[PDB]
This record gives sequence, C-alpha cells and structure tokens, in this order.
Amino acid sequence: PEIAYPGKLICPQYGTENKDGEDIIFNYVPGPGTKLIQYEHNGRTLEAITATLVGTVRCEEEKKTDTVKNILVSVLPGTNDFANNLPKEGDIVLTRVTRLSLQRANVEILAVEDKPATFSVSQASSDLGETFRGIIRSQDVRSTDRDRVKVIECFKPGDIVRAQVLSLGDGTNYYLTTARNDLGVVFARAANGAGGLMYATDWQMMTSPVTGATEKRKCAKP
Amino acid sequence: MSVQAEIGILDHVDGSSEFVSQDTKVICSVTGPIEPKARQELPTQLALEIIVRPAKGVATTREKVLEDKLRAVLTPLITRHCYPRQLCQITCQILESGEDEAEFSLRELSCCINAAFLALVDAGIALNSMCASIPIAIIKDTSDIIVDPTAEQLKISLSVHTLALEFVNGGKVVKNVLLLDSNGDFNEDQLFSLLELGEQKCQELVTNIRRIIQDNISPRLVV
Amino acid sequence: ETIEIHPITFPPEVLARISPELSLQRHLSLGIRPCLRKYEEFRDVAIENNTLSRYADAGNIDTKNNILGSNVLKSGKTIVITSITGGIIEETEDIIANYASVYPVVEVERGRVGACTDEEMTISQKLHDSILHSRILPKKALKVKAGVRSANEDGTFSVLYPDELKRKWSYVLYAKIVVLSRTGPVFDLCWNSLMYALQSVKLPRAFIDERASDLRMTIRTRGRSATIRETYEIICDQTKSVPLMINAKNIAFASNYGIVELDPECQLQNLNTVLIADLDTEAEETSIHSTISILAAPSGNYKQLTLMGGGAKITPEMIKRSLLLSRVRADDLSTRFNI
Amino acid sequence: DIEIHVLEQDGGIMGSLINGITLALIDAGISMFDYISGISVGLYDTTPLLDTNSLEENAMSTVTLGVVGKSEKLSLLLVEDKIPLDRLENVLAIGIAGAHRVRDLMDEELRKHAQKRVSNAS
Amino acid sequence: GHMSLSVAEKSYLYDSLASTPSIRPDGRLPHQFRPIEIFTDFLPSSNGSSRIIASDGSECIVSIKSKVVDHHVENELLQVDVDIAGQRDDALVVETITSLLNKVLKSGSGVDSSKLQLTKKYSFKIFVDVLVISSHSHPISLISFAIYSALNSTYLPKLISAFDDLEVEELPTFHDYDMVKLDINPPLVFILAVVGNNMLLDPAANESEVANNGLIISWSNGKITSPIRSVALNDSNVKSFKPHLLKQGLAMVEKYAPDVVRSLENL
Amino acid sequence: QDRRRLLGPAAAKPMAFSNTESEQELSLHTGFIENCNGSALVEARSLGHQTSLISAVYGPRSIRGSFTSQGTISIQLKNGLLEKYNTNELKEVSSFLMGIFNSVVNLSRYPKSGIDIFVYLTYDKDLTNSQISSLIPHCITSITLALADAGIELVDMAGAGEANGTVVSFIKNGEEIVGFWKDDGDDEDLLECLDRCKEQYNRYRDLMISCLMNQ
Amino acid sequence: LLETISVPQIRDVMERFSVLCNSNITNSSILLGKILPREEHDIAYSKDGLPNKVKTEDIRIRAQNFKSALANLEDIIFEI
Amino acid sequence: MSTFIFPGDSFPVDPTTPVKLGPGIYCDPNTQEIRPVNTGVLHVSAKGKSGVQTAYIDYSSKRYIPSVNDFVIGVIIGTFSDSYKVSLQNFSSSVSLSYMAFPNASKKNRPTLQVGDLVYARVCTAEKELEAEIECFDSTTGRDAGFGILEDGMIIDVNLNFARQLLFNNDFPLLKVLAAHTKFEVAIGLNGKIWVKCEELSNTLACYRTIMECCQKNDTAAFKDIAKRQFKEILTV
Amino acid sequence: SEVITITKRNGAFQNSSDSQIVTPGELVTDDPIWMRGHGTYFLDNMTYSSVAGTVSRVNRLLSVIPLKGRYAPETGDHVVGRIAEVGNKRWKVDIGGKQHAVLMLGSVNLPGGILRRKSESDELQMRSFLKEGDLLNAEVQSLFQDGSASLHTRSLKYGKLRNGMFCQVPSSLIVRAKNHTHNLPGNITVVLGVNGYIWLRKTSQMDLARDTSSWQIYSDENDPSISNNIRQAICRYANVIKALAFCEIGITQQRIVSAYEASMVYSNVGELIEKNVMESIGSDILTAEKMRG
Repeated sequence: PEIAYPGKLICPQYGTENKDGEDIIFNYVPGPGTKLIQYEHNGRTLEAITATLVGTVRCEEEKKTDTVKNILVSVLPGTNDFANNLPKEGDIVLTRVTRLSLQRANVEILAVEDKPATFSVSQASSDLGETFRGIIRSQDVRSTDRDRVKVIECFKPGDIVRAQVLSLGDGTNYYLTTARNDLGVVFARAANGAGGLMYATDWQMMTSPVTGATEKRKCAKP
Repeated sequence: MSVQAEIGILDHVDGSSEFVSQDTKVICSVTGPIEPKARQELPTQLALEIIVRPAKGVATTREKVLEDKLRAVLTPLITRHCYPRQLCQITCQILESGEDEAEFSLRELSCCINAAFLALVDAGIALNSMCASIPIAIIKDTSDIIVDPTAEQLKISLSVHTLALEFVNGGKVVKNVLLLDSNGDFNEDQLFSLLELGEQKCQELVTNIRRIIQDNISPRLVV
Repeated sequence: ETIEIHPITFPPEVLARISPELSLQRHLSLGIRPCLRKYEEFRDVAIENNTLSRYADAGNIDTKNNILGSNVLKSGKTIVITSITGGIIEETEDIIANYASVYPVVEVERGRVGACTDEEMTISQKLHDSILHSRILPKKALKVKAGVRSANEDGTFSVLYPDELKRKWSYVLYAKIVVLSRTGPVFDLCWNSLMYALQSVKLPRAFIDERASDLRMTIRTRGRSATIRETYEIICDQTKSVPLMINAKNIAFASNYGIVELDPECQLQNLNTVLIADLDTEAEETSIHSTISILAAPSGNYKQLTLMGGGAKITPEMIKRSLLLSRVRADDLSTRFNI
Repeated sequence: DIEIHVLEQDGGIMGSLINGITLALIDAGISMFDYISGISVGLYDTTPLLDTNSLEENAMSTVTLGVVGKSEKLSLLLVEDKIPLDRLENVLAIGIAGAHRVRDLMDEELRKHAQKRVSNAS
Repeated sequence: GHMSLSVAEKSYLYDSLASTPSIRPDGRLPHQFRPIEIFTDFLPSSNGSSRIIASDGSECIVSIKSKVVDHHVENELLQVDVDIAGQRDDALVVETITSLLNKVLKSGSGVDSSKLQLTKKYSFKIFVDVLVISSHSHPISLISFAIYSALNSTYLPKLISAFDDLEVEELPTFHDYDMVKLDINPPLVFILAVVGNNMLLDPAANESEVANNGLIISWSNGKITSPIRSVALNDSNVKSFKPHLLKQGLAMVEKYAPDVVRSLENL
Repeated sequence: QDRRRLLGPAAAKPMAFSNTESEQELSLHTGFIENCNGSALVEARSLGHQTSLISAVYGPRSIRGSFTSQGTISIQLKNGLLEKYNTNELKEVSSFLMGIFNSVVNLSRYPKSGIDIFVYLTYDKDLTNSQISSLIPHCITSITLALADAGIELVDMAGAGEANGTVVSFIKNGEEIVGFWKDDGDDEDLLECLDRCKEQYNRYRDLMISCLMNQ
Repeated sequence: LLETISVPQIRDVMERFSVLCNSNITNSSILLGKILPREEHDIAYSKDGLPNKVKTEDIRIRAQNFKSALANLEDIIFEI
Repeated sequence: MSTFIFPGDSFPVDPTTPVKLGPGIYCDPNTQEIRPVNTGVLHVSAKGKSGVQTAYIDYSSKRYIPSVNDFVIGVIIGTFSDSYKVSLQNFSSSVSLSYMAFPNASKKNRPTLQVGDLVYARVCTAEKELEAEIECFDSTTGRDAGFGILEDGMIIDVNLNFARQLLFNNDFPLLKVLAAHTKFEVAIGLNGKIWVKCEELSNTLACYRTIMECCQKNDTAAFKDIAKRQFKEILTV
Repeated sequence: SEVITITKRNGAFQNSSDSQIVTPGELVTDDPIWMRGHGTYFLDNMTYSSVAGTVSRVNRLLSVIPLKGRYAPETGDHVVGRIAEVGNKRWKVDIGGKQHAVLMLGSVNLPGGILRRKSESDELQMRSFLKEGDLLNAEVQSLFQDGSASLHTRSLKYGKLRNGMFCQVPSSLIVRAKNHTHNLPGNITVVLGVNGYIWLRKTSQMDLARDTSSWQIYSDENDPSISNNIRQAICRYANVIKALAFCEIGITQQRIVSAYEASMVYSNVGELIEKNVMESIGSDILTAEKMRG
C-alpha cells in the first residue's frame, strides 16, 4: 500500500494464508479513511476496502485483556486539519467560554485532543460564528456535589476550558463535560483578560504573579 | 476655533449632543449600555454600533468610511471591559456639511468625533480619557497650515488632515494620537509642523469642551 | 505562602488559536513574529501585468475581451487579482476639482455567501479617495479624442482621428479586485495591485459614424412640440489604443506598521516601543491596536497617512522610523518590475 | 399564514382582497368576531359609482371601504386621490350600503356550502 | 426533499421498490402516471392559460402573454418565468427550473419559432409565466404539462400591415378582433426515479425520498431531446448508477411518451 | 446608483467594440489558499478557448439550521473577471454538481457539519475570434482536487468528460455514472459521447492522482 | 462463530480481487500557473535600503529554535 | 459650586490612604492605577470612618446598571422555569426573579403574579457578566419585606440622579409639596422608576405631571409653586 | 393499456333531519343564563357565534361546533406522531394540531425496562433511543393551559413504529373508540390515530396476543422477512383508506375490510388511486350502511 487516494482499492473484506500447516484467517475491518464498497465485475459482485482519503495506508490489530486475526485497515494523511477529526462522543476538546447565565456555561470548540500530547485546530473563524458551539451544564461541571454548583465560581468569559464530549446534541450546541481531574479551566487571565496571566495553583483556585489577586475557578488538576 | 455645542437635547436617548463648527453641524445620540444582538455580542467587552447619516441622500460607502474612522477614535476612549456582553448604540446625523461633500469629508468627520465624545459624556459611559478633533488643510500658493479651514479654503488646498488626540491630566497631557487622517501631497517637514500646531489647537479645544461639559451638566447635579 | 507552580504549554498552532496575544508576545521575546518574520521584515512581492488584458499580445489582440489592463499580485500567502474595464460618458491648477478616479469593486472570498461585508465596502472607498487625493488621474487624461468613420471609395470604411487640437466624451475606468487567501490587513495589497494595473491601462480609440441616419426624435406635448437631441453612438476601435496618462510622480506604494509593548511576563529564556512591518496572521491583526498606514511616493511624496493609536503611544521616533521604511519599501516596489 | 395570489386584476382589487381573506379564514375554522366586507366607490364629477373597474378608476378618484359585519363601523378607509370634503360623506354612505350587500352574498354562499356539507355528512 | 420519513419507513419503501417485481406504495406500475386535472383558457386577459391539479394537491398555473419585438435585437423569443410559492425568487430550486425550462423551450431547439414571426423585422415574444401554488416533489414535469396545455390553447393578434420593413417600413398594425391560434409544438419534460435497478415514471413524494437517483428527460417531435439531466431527488440516498439504467430510462420514455401526449393532445 | 458599491456615473455607457478531434492539455495545483480548508487551480488550453478556474472548500463547519446524522454540501459558482454567464445557468450547474458530489463525499463522517464548496470561474477566454457545457468537466476536477486537498473523504476520484454538448461524470474506473448532462448535440450519439468522455475522464483522473501525490 | 466462512471461499476472494486490481492498472502554466502557487518569500531591508531575500532555509531554522525555546522555557515558575 | 472632574484627570487622593472605590472611579487591572472614568462631581468621605474613606463621582446618567442592595421597580415580562423574567429598563438586559423568594415563600408554594405586573424588588446579586437577580424578600431584610406587586397607579420615567435624590435625600421637597395637596403612596426605584397611586385618578395624574415637570427643571425652589399651578389646572375641566 | 388519465376543462378556473347552522357574527341566543363555550362570544344578554358551524345545546351549555378545524387533542387520545425535534429532557412530536406535543424523557419505557436503574446518561443520549423523523404510538397523558398535549408511551402497546407504511386522513374522519389498533385479513395491522395519522404494518406477535424483546422496542429495522403479499396487501389497504377519505367518510375497521375484499374485483392494485373506483366504492359502503339502518 504505497499510495492512497479517494477511490483507490486497498484489499478484500477477507484474506488468508498458510503458516505452519494451518490456515490463518485475516478479517479486514474498515477503519478511519476507508469504507466497504460493493463493486461489480465479470458479472459477480464484490465488496472491497476503498480508501476515502489521500495519504499513506496504515493497519492495526489487537487483542486485549479486560483461528481468525482481525486487522484494522485505515488511511492517514500524507505530507493541522479539523476535518477528518470532527468532535465525536468521548473526545476531549479545547473550548473558550463565550457567555454565562445561571443555567449553563457556553463555549465554542477551538481544538481537539488525541491519545499519546498532540492537538487538532479548527481553522474556522470565531468572529463569524463559524466555530462549533457547545454547552457545559451545571451538573456536568464537576463530579462531587453536582446539585449545588455556582457557574460564576467555576468558569469566566474568555477562559480556555478543556472538556470532553458527552453527545453531539443538536446542530447548534455540542454537549460537554468537565467532571474529571484533567478537565476544567486550563488557560485564563485575571479580570476576563484585562489582567495578568493566571496559573492553576490549586484545583479550585487561580493565582496571578503581578496582580496579587486570586480568582476561584474549576481548574484542571496540576 | 469658535465652536458651539449643546448637551442633552434628545429625550428618548441615554445621551445626545449637537456640535457646530463653522457651517458643519452634526447631531449625535448614544444609547447604552443595553442588550446586544447575538451577532454583536462580545464575551468580555462592550460592542459598539456606530452609524453615520449624511446631510443629503442616503448612507453610502462614503459614510461607511466615516463610521470606520469614528470607530478607531471611540473604541480606545471607552472603558469597554466595564460592560461585557453589552451594547452601545452611537448614531451621528450630519445636518449640514459645511463643505463640498463631493470632494471632502474632513469637517464632517472631526465634528462627528467631537459630537460623539460629547454624547458619550452626556450618556454617562465609562471613558478612559478625553478627546478633541480638528480639521486641518494646506494651500500650495500660500504654503500655509490652516486649522479649521473653510469650504472655500478646502477647494484650493493641496492636502487635507483630520487630527484627533487623546488627552489626560485636565487636558494638558497628550496620551496618544487616536486618529491622523492625512490625504494629499505633503512632506515630512509639513507633517510635524502640522502635528505641532495641530496639538496646540486641539488642547485649546479640549479646554473649551471641558467648559461646555461643566456648564451643561453641573446644573443637573447637586452640591 | 511560598509556592511553586508549573505551567502547561500548548503547541504554537494551538497557542495561536487559544491566545493570539500571548502567541504574539512569545514570538516577540525571541526577536521574531508569529508569521516567522523579524520585526522589520516585509513580505516579498510577485506580480504579472497585463496578462488578462485584451492587448496582452500585441500581435494577437483578443476580440471578445473588454479588459484594458490587469495585475495579478501575490505577497506572502495573499493573492490579489485586479482587472480594469472602461466606459464612455458624454460631457456637458493642482486643485482636486480637476482630477478623476477609478471606481473599484473589491471582493474578498472567505467561504461565505450574502451581502457585501463592511471590509469590502470600505476597501473600495479608500482606494477611490486616495487615487483622487494623490492626484494620479487628471480629468484631461480621460478625454476622448473621438474620430470619424466614413465610407471611402471601393466600398470600404476608414476612420480619421484628430490630434493636438461640438460633443465631447470622457473615459470612465472601473476595477474589479478579487482577494484570495486573506491572512490579514489587505488594503495595502489592493492598492499596490491597483497601481500596477493602472500602469498597464490602454484606452481604446473611440469614433462615431460620419453621418448616422438616426437623427432627432420628435416628442409631442399638449399642443406644443419638442425634439430630443440626436444621440450619437460612440464606438471603440477593435485594435487601436492609446496609453493612460498617469502622473508617475504621484504614484505611491502601500505599507503598514504596528507598535507593541513587550510584556515582561511573556519572555522565554535562552519598557520599549516595537515597530512591526507589514502585518499578517490573525495574531497581529487582532492584538496590535497601534498601527500606521502610509502611501509613499518614490519622489518621497506621501499620498496619504493613517495613524491609529489604540494601543501603544505613537512616539515621533515610531513615526519617523515608519516614514523611513515606507520610502525604502516604495523604492523597492516601484523599480522592481520595471512597469 | 395567509398567502394570496392575484391571477387577474380589473379595479377594486383591495376590496376583493378583503373578501377573499374573510372567506378563507372562515373556511379554516378560525374564530373571528364578524365578517369584513370590502368595496370601492368612485366619484365621477358629482356622481358616485359603486364597484368600479380599471377604466373607471383611471378616470376618477375612488374610495375603498372595509365594513365590519352589518355595522356602520369601518375597518379600512382608503382614499388615495383627491376628493372634495363635501362629497366624502355621501361616498361613504354608498360604499357601506354596497358592502352590506357583499356581506350578504358572502354569507349566502357560505350557508349554501355549509348546508350541503351538513346534509351529506349527517 | 419535502416529505419527512423515519428510517424504518424509508427502509420498507426502498426494499419494496428495489424488489425485482417493483412494488409501488400505491400499487402503480413503473410506467403509470397518477390522475391529473387540467383547465385551460380561464384568463381572458392573457393569450393563453392553463391550470394543472395533481392527486396529492400539487397545483400549477401557467399564463401566456405576447409582445411585438425586433428579432434582430431580441435573441430569445420565448422567456419562461418560474415562481414557486413559499420560495424566494433567487432560490436554488427556482432558478434551476427556470434555467432548465428556458432551454427546453428555446427558439431554435424545441420550438418552431417561425410561427412567431410577423414581418421581416418584427416577431412575437412569448412570455411563459409559471406559478406553482403547491408541490410535494420536483415540479418540473408538472409545470411541463401545464405549459404544453397552455401553448396549445394560445391565441395571438393578427397582423394587418405589410411584412417588409426594409423598404416601405410600415408600422406594425393589427386587426381589431380576429386572432390567429398559435400553432406550435411544445416539448414535454418527464422525470424518472432510480431505486436500485428499477426506473419509475412520475415519482411520488415518498418514492423520491428513498430513490438512489433520478432523470429529467425532455421530449419533442416524437423523439428524445435535450435538455437531459440526471437529478438527485433527495440528498441522503444519492448513489451512482450503471449506464444501462440511463439507457433504460431513455427507452422507457421513448415508448410511453406518445401515450401521454395522446391523452394530452385531446380535442 | 448603488449605496454599497462605487459603480460610477449613470450617464456612462460601457465600451463596445467594432470591426474595421483536438487534444486537450491542463495544469493542476492544490492548497494555495490559506483562508480555507482545501483549494485547487485548474487551467485548460485547447483550440480557441482557454479556461482558468479556482475552487475553494470551506468545511466541515458549524450548521445552525438543523441536526444531521450526516454532512451537508453546498456548491456555488461565481462569474469571473470578463466572461459572464446567466445566474440561472450557474445555479443549474451548481445543482448538477451537488448531485454528483453527494454520491462521492462520505457524508456519514461529518454529522451536523457543512461543507461549502466555491468555484470561481476566474478567467474564461473565448478566442473564436451554451458554452457552459465545456467548463463542467473542469469544475468537477477542481472540486475533486479541493475536497481531497481539504481532507474530505471521497468514495472515488470523480472525473468527467465533454463531447458535443454532452457531459458525463464517471467513478469506479468508468464503470458507473455519477452525473449525465446533455445540451444541443445530435441524435442517437449517446454511445460515442460515453466513450469520448470516458477517455477524458481517465486522463483527468490520472493527472489528478499525479497532482495529489507528487505535489 | 467464524467457522462459517471457508478459507477456500476467501481464497476465491483474493483471486477476484487480483483480477479487479490488475484490470484497473508534465505540468506547464498557460496563464495563472506561474504566479498563483508562488512559494512564500520574505525580504529584509538593510541600512542602505536594499531588499534582501530572506533565506528559504532561514525560516526553518528560527522555527526549530522557537519550538525549542518554549519547551525548555515553559517548565519553571515560583510564586510567593 | 463643586469640584468637577473629567476622565483621564489625576486622582487627588494619595495611595498611602486606604480608599474604597465607588461609582465613577476605576482601578486598572493592568497598571493598578486608580483613575476617574466618569464626568461630574468628586465626593470623598471624611476621615475617621472606620479608617476607610469612600470616594466616588456623582455623574449624570439615565441608563441603569444593576448593583447589589438596590431597591428597583421592575415589570414582569416573562416566564422561565425557576424564576420570573423581569425588565428594569427598556432595551436593557433582563433580570431574573426566582419563584423561591417571596414574602411567605415556600418551595411548594408559588407566586400569583402575572406577566405585566409591577414589582417592588431588591437586587440582591448583580454580577457584571451574568443576568441580574431580583428578590422580593431579602436576608438583609431579616423578616421584613416591602417587596411585591404594585396595584394600578401610574409609573414615571426619571433620570437616575433624580430618583437617587428622591430616595436617599430627606431635604428633597418633592414628597412634601405633594403631601400638602393630597395623600398618596409612592414606590421609588434606583433604576429611574417612580410609582404613584392615589384614591382618585385625577390626583395620580396631577402627581404624574408634577414629578415630570420638577424632574425637567431640576430647580428645587420651583416645585412647591410649580405644583400649585398643576393642581389648579386639573380642576379646570 | 392506458399511460395516464388527464381530465380537461375549458374557459373555467374550476368545476362548478334538520341541523342548525350559523356563521360568525350571527346571534345565537339572548338568554343570559347560558354558559358560553367554544365557538361563541357574548355581550350582556346576546350570545354570538365565533365560527361557522352548528349550534350545540348540552344541558345549559350553549356552544357552536365548527365545520372545519385541525385535530384537537383530548386527554387520553390514542395518537400517532412524528418526532419533530429533540431538546433537553423532552421529545417534541408532530401530531397534527396547532402546536407540537411534548414527550418528556420520564414517560417512555427505557431499555431494560423496570430492571435498569434510572440513568443520568440517557438524557444526553436520548436521540439514539429516538430521533427526528421517527414515528410512534402515544397516548395524550395530560393537557397544557393553552390546549397543548403532553404525551406518554409508558406501555408495550405504545412505542416506535416499524414494519410498515404511513398515511394520513383528515382527523374528522376518525373518532374516539375503545381501541384504535385493529387486525385485518392479509396479516396486516392498522393503527388508527385519532389525529388522523394512520400506520399500516405487518401483524406482529403483540397484535395477535391483543385478542388472544424490550431492548428492541425503538429499532428502525424493518422485519427482515416481509412477504410481497403482505407488501401488496398494505398497498391495497392504504389505497382504500384514501378512497374512504376522498368521499369524506370516516374510516371503520369494518369499512376497511369490506372495501379491501370488494376491491378484489380489480386485478392491478395501482387501480385503487383512480376517482371512479373510489366514487363507486364510497357508494357501496354507504348503501350497505343504509340497508343495515
């Protein structure tokens, strides 16, 4: 698989070989960048893995602890883009708080996280509402005492909040959560950007070196 | 520099004014802070809605430039972080050009800056400092720098200038130059001679404005 | 309460998206800018003149083309395409009343659909005004020297043009400026492109039929009669053309500058006013509020200047340094492409 | 939402628009207090002309009247051309009387449509 | 599309339609149209008019007006104007159908423009105004039937003055009462639906929602003619189709169109 | 005249001028517009007609209007500098292009997202000392390049060809058809057009893959 | 479970795929080809006012250095 | 005669003295400097006030900005789960009034108020970047509440200065001049709203006309005499 | 063989026991004792109608029953609706009234039924259980102040619909009854919503057990094995319902089966959409009813 382009055939749905007097069955699974497409040829139909992206073809297989070998066929970019890595349920994202009212905290997705880090950045404009907007409900702010949560003491306008996707929600708002130790306000300035840089000293407290003023926030565990 | 202004002339607006220089008369109104449209909302700062209406005809792209330059002056003047997710409507209705509008927009812009500032003062909106704007022009045969030129002087000018300075400390310290809009043929020496004489007449204007503001507002307040 | 805390650091692309202001200050602490340039480094410029014009091949003049002059300009990552078309209208010192201008329509593509943005509308005005203010196009340079087409012997048509000497016509210049791949303040690129385009404009010869049959049109009132004056159809020559008379002494070139204060709490290990040349990237357009825009003529004349101080104070030193660089930039742009 | 399509026009289009909406609204079973009948009246010289067409409207001033039910109360009084102040009251009187006839015709046709439906349904 | 259906309803409909013996939800055959009603000559103000009513309540009104023009300066002698109620004039569907219809009824493509000529200089410009009151699917074929009916019952003013401008140059004058019937051959536009390997004439609303693709095929002078356009009836289930399907569609229209025209050209 | 543009004086009148098989070669470039996610430059020169068009893909971005399991695609053609086409005709091609790429773009991978594709008909010169039919295959080439450059998943490299007013777009090595267009032309010439267009489709697809890889 | 599909049946799949796969098996700029895809260059004016092309190489070197400076730079901070 | 100040002027008080900042005075988050941002009369409280001096600027304004512990007159305009949507002033951002806070409050128990009702309410919390909250009963009130519906009467628009003087200044003759003619109740809101009711409409109308005239002239002397002409004109019929 | 039926007409735009009737503004009575209900309005003693319909007198309650109008929800109605939108912890469903009905997350039987513990997660993930476009059975649990309906599906009888096809008739042609789900010959089952929304599906085991798996009560999947006859039966039944509706005659379980067997005269099914067959069919239904008396 030297090269990948949209529409190029990769492999059949199944494969096999002969090793040590035993036939090994390869079960190929359509991964990210590929798709099972049914073609016709010689009169008989055929389903084959087809690349849907432009890049280098990669495969992975795995058995975990919690004859047929399952192989995952995928296509990665060859050469940054927030296209192929659109925010899905379970993904962690970096978003900026746009507005606060008592009911909920609202942020617009700026970037997305990946497993061992690296980041994906949305090229959309925050000036034209081109960015995917999301909502952090008051009961999804933290894990303990979700009934009595003051939004004003958890987030502030302009704060950069690292959150995880709960659901796609509607077309307007994603639904996010920060009820983990590594989630919450990550980057912030005092007085909504009118002050100096604040770092997360305590998990619930933010401190600034020149300002001499401390503002409470639901910060990620340092 | 014999300008004349009135403050608080409109009833259904938070603040208003009427600035007059020569034949150039501009009336301005300011409402805010108020609830903003979703597309206007700024998470941390105040949103400015700036509108300029011409003396004749409807608003064109010309006034769109007047709105843009007026924005560059009013934006740093207002303490915007005091009003997050809020709106301030600023409308200027030019009543009389005082100049050939087909050729110049100098006097109308300066008068709009002074009027908008006065309207912001009347409305009681947080301002970081004070401000004054004057129109300046240069004549090729004369070689002179005329502050507050007439319409007839503009017709025979080689360059036209709008100068708006930011004043602090009782109108004695020039904090910054908010706007300098120089158009036409001019050299570096003319520019600084313009800025030197321009700063003087601007400082005189602030002093006059401070007088007008106190004369109108003080009767409203209590001792 | 003495404590030690460790910051969490985000990739430069991430940091630029998260906090443009911080991304700017981080770069400035290492003597560079978010666009990987140094404080006083400009973007290079590459142009191609008259490539879209009808007259681009003098040997093979296009017949189905109405472009009088054109310029394709790319500076850094931003692309500007300018084309000049024309029209004709009947007409009936160094003062501004004796100068004309072009009527530009600048369109910026950003993946949206709808009405004209405030950006596009304002870009057109400043271009129109600065052409009139810098006195590039005198009205005399647009006067149509109309010829006469008669039917000579052997059944042929010939056109006789006057030279160096009744109805009078004038040329009208229009401009379409398409801006692709916007990355920041784009006025300066539109102006420089327009200047290059104007220096390639060729005005088509115009003529009228010797004795067109169409004469006055009688219109009757309630008893009295009146005659509408005979309208002569002016026609442009398919091939012959004259170059546009531009006051080359007045052609200025555009450049912009910014001033920032270095924030001590943003330095990287390894007071002062900073002059930054040719603003690009979101980070610079968003966080730098003290800016300077100059149209400087190679003669060293300045067509226009703009001082917007919303951030750092504009000191005389910052102004002088900007004026110096504007001259140096203008000298480069004017002589580079031998237009 | 009320959508109207004017397929053909020949004077008194405003009055016809009023009658069309009143009928359609009733057909939709939407509650209303009373009928609103529309009519136009021209004034050629002294004379008053009920229900004028395009030719008459081009040759004289017309008055468009909307009358609520059988009453003397006007929902719409529309005068777009010059009318002597002395003639206006009489013109109104003609229009109101004519509009009442329009109401009767609308009411008649409506009961007819109703009655048949009742007969066939029950 | 217009109609909203659940995933289950779509799956049932698709399987039913994609079956080798294609089963339509109303029991129709792959070439059977639904009953329509057509009214003509009800607009005396116009030269011609029609009104078509479908079985699903879809309604379209066509008007035909004429104007004397100089055919030396007026290239297009037949202008189609489409107005779909509830849609902007600059809507995507409106302009597309407008552009399409104008090509279907071009002066020198699918219309005998000779019958519009008055003199050596002047000719009759025909304005075909379309008004779609209601529609639940692609109304292109609905409008086509109405335009056909309207153009076959159109009456134009008769010329009196001489027909040689070049020399005598007489001003175009017409008779006070007599009108000559517009003899012309209006083309028809058929729309097909592609569900699996089956092709259906006159796709219903629910049918179009599950269709894989669609075809717009024009018809004039007893033969297939341009414009021919493939069209996505919906946008959620659009798939590529084998070339034989395209040839099947053209063949299907080629044999069932005269039947439609026969029922439409009734005296 | 217009209060949003400078169109000049109204008494002015535009300047009007007076009088006194073939092989095709194209040039391809991608990713030169930083403003968007994907872009392409397609230039073709043949006989007495050359065309230079630019495509730009913006997406996947946020959709206000409705919830969606799959993605939504919009295509808009814009007139260029000199050559002009009817807005209706540009809308019609846009609709024809939407149908094609709704069969190619893997919409399932982009829930509640919008992919807005712009094609600028920048420079279309007519040098002959419905012309829109000859531009259609070049549009599909540009959009395919731009989408692939953007990183939008495609089932297959969609290409097309034109022959005597007939335009047909192919996928899957020309086995199937994703779009069929026919204006004017002749009668019973379907088979000849399909073969000629498939030849252009094959040539365009090879150059596209060559561009997406080597460049 | 997977006993149902044969190795032999799958083998045929490899064959038909090889059949399908086997069966499947210069640029010049006319007008805007030259200027539109122009590589980004930068210039730096010296004291004499002469334009100097920044090295294509230079841009990369600063970027590597900038990346280094932040990563090493980020770690240490004391608050009192 | 007073000591007027303008934005960008030097602040008289020295940093060596602890100063509580009120309206008009701004503390820059970046440069830590204290500077005036409003135009008017500077008022500085005398020393000895628990070691803390309060400095503020009295400036002319009519656009209300919610601050904690303010008595305001709102109009119900909306229904939201868990509270009322109430508007202090036209075109201003809405404020919230919880169902929980009422004179004989119960979580089960609910308010009978219907959109369009006037409420005499106290603004307990006013976050700058968050919707204003208005409560009828306050903990500060400590079991005494004047809060609730205003029935009938007439409401009057008034600039913030005139309303502040009417609520906190006892030397303001307006209430007295209106008491020497008729007896009626009045609610005063710091958001520039004044509610007036009498037994007869003619008296309420007369009060309405007086308050507007007195608010317009701002001449303290005028009202007793100005009021006299107003009372007379009503009986003119 | 006939390609199409076109009906033509020229020179015209369009073709052209006693029950009390009244129009808006008409005086119904002058007895002030009456309690004025819907369709009326009053001034002192005079009571006027607020719509075009028949005067109704029940006890002392004078009201005017309108001729025309949308389906009006009553508490306890069996309706068929389509999910219009999903927000918060509720489902908004299109019934066919003035407003969308609401369907709170609480009412519906969640997967695993009673045994599963109540979950915070489900509110976020509800779209998966239900989404825009889905059809379902529901009962009008309660009514809002304006008249809007709150729905519930807290039953095995109610839930997501599948294995069939949708069609709708005017709500006036379907009245309230003891039960709206009926079994018909051809192994198909009809669901006659009071709102006029009708669902025709293949008879399931539940439909049989009504007169004689809890994890898959919201699955979109149609039954894998659905015979053509069942499909061709559905098409036939659906057409006859449209035929009954075309006659403006209210549907009956008996009328449907009667029409279904009577329609067997016609070989091809696609021959049930034509008006003549409907007109003749309608008369057939009605004459029999008259005979029954």
